[PDB]
Amino acid sequence: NPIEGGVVQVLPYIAVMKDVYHEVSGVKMDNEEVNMVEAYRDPSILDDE
Amino acid sequence: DLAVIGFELDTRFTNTNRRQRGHLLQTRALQFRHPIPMHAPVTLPMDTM
Repeated sequence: NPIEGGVVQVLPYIAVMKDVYHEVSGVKMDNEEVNMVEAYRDPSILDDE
Repeated sequence: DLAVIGFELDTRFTNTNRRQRGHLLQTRALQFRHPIPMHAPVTLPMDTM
């Protein structure tokens, strides 16, 4: 619509994460936050023992 | 010294009397156990509020 004058594309998705605690220094976390869709190509994302 | 020295014959017994019963046949059975393990979970935490 001429009044809208633009569009925003919103991509919700499901991410696989590990349960990891924040570091005392910790400039960024090291949680392997990966889009679950990659678990089809790479099986190591979901390995759990 | 060219001479015939010995021989072997392809003779055998006729089993009118069961002197030899030969190989034996019996039934057997084997069992394979396949118990189903429970695997590690995947958790989706959320706010209880």
